[PDB]
Amino acid sequence: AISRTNENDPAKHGDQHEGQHYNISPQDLETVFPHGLPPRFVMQVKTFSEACLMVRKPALELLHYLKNTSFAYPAIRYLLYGEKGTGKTLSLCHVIHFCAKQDWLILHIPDAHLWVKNCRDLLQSSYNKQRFDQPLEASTWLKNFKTTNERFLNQIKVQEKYVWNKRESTEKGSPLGEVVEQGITRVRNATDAVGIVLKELKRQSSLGMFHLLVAVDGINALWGRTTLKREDKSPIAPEELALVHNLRKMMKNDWHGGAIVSALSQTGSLFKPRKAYLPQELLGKEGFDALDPFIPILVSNYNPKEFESCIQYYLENNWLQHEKAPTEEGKKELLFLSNANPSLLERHCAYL
Amino acid sequence: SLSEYAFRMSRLSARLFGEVTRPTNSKSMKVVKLFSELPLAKKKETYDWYP
Amino acid sequence: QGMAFSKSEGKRKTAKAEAIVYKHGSGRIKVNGIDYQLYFPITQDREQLMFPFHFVDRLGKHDVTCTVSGGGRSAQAGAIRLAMAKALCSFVTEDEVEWMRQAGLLTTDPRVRERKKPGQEGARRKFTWKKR
Amino acid sequence: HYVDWRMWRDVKRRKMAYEYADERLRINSLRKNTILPKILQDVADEEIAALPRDSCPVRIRNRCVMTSRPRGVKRRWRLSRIVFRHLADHGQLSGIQRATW
Amino acid sequence: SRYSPEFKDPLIDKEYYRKPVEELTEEEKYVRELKKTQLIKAAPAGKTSSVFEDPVISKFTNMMMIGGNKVLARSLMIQTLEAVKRKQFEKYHAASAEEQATIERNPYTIFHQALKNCEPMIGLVPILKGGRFYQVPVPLPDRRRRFLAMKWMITECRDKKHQRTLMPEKLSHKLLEAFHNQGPVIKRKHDLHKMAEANRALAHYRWW
Amino acid sequence: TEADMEEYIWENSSSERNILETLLQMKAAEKNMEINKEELLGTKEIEEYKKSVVSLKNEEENENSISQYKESVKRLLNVT
Ligand SMILES: Nc1ncnc2c1ncn2[C@@H]1O[C@H](COP(=O)(O)OP(=O)(O)OP(=O)(O)O)[C@@H](O)[C@H]1O
Ligand SMILES: Nc1nc2c(ncn2[C@@H]2O[C@H](COP(=O)(O)OP(=O)(O)O)[C@@H](O)[C@H]2O)c(=O)[nH]1
Ligand SMILES: [Mg+2]
Ligand SMILES: [Mg+2]
Ligand SMILES: [Mg+2]
Repeated sequence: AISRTNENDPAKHGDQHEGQHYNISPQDLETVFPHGLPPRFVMQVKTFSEACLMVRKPALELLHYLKNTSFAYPAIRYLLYGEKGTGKTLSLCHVIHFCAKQDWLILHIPDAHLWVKNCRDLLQSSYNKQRFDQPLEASTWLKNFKTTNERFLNQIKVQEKYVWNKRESTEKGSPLGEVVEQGITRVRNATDAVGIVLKELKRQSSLGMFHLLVAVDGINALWGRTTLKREDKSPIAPEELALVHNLRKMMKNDWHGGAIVSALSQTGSLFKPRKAYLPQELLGKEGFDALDPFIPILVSNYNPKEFESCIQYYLENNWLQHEKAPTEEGKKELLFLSNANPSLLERHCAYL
Repeated sequence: SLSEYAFRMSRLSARLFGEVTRPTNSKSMKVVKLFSELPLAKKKETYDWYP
Repeated sequence: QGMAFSKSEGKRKTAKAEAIVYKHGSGRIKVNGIDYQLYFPITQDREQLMFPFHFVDRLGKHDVTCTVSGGGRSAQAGAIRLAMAKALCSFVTEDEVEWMRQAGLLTTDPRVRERKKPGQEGARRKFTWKKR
Repeated sequence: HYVDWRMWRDVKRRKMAYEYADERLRINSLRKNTILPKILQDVADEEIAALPRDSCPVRIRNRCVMTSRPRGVKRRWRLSRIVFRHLADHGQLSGIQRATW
Repeated sequence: SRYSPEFKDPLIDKEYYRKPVEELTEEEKYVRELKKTQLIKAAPAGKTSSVFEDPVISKFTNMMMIGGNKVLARSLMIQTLEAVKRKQFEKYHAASAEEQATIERNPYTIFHQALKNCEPMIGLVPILKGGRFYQVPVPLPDRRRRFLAMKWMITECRDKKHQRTLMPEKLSHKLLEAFHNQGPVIKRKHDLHKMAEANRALAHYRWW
Repeated sequence: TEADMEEYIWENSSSERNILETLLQMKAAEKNMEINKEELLGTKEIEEYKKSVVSLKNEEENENSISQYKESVKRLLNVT
């Protein structure tokens, strides 16, 4: 248990805990993280039968900022950036766990790249005829948004009347769960239900009803290009997608009562070179202008202490089965081949 | 896909450097290529091919 | 700044590398100004860069700034492996240099692409032969 | 005194094509654009078609200047492969050697 | 070969060079002094001094390679080793304490023992006698036994019976069966042994 | 237009517009009625922020320009 910490409350993590793995309970894993966790990290949780996250400085720095958030001031945009596989997604997840345990309302977009590529059913929106709806993507998110924020969905009550069809319409004063249920049940109305959820939460957080975290991973997708094409194969712009149009509005700092934490990702990005990782390189001019002013937070490769704790956590779980891996010579080869990159180390240790 | 400023600057540069000024499609641009080179029949390699 | 370093060259197929090996370092390799794991995403290529330093038990003890041009991904890793091994010979014992030479770490690989001949399909591949 | 009647026919074609090149270029330019009226472009189509057949440059053939061979000619020397090799193998072409590598 | 016959093969063993001089025999000492005067070939890009280097897995990877695509072949290999390890960890977690002792979780151990279980002890050579070809039982050299085990495993995984099953899934499943002395590849070995025993009376047809 | 400009000018840019709006909301949250454009945009902190943004927009983006931009924004937003 040299690599482990007994403090499992994300609100009590400090610099003494750097490098140590804290356990996320199975209940929190089902509730807080129905989505968002890296695909390969989810494999580890299944294989090890436990979810343990290393307390690192990027999350510690962002947790410190979120503990001192002035809820009166406009929401501050925090952008996690860093090279491929340094741990931007899992740093964001550690922060989502903190706010989730403090009864914040969580708006977790696990990967915004999925909304701008590989869409089978791109339907024209009824609310606005120049925009496109993404029924499958919207319904998928709504189901998970319901799971995370089931406690609050009854308390929050819509402040307008929303016309779904000629026959159906949500009335003022009903719980927001009804809007979420409509989108889930009727998938043709899912995109508009997402827009309404976003519209209501932004308005009602400023009124001081709840604290709202906007956690968007892969945020560079919002102001880039798309691989979605029209009937005539003309390229579609991200602004034309209604689902993206509504998320962009959440990114502006014209509301208060919460924070906006985002993470960049070149993985899954469109029309970006492999080694692009800096904010302006990935966001572009339009993306940088939308977020400016924002607080960049660097995520780097493991430091010597962090690297040793990761090897010890794998050794404690018996994941390293090669007889030379526990030795000092094996550890030096592990460090060189990964260069302490968390993602490269995990992938090489997966078959060793 | 050009701004008015960019379009008008390109038209000024084209006038300065002696290039086509009016908007011309690729088909009609062949007239420029035809009169900028010698016809193949007029080249010394062609008509003086044989001793 | 007074830091001791050695410089050597390495050639593999059409790739040509120039390596500067510093006597003391942390194990940082820069290839054309880029971190080696970013320059060589393929694992096999990074294993070739480890072989010279691992063979003499000096992983994490030197810094390397190398420049490589020409060839493909694997040839460039081979050219750098040779340039690094030759320059690293300045900071090891004579006996260790002989072990490096007997492990094939200091020989220029002469295997280069053979030319295609006329009347054949490839360098060796012949056209289909028809007895009748 | 040309190598054969075929070479002689190509000599006449190269001469006629040279004489008509300017007229053909001028008329062809009228046809190779979308600016001028189609009525005018149709009259130009007839005019270039009424010119003698041997003024058409596509009818010229690059024959070997020594033997009149219509194929296997190297354009830089205007010689057939057989004639070129005969001169090359005797060391009579400056700087041309057998290639080995 | 672009190497002259004088060039010798590189020896890549860290421990061999570090051996104390006193332990060296007189013949071993001569071999080391002679090598100092001999030309050596450049080490190939495959094998290195890494402690994780496994020659058998490297050979198996090359036999899987198609059209020189070693990256893809290596990707399939590491995915297979990971798949085997994950399956054994799941089996280990769901087993009782007594059963857990007998469950192997080292993928390399499973890979080596699965291939050893598929190695045929006897072979068949076609011998033409009196215009008739006879399958004659013959002893197989060690290299051929090991090569046949790998070829049978790869051929079985490439068979069209497996529908839209990715190679790492197919290979990991087959390796685990062979590790337990089951599956079609083990059956192929048994068929060869049974065919050779049936033709035992033809063994005299062999002249070596 | 600004797209035609080959040199980024911070004046009349989105950065100046966005930082001005953010600072005005911050003043309103404190219940301060000092909303003078000139004063807000004349502070030394704004000069550091202007310098950082211009470097990022006109020069090669690196880890040191991003860190300088971070510290300038943290001061203007009262994030410590
Ligand atoms: N805090 C951490 N605790 C445990 N493992 C971690 C941590 N950070 C990173 N890792 C390991 O590194 C891998 C990569 O992490 P993550 O997906 O967060 O990286 P990323 O920087 O977001 O990647 P990308 O650039 O591809 O989006 C994880 O799957 C995990 O194995
Ligand atoms: N079906 C439906 N969707 C609505 C209605 N009002 C809002 N929405 C959705 O919620 C989003 C946010 O609302 P609004 O701010 O009015 O959007 P805007 O008109 O695009 O600026 C819209 O883009 C729609 O997708 C409504 O009455 N019916
Ligand atoms: Mg990520
Ligand atoms: Mg071939
Ligand atoms: Mg012709």
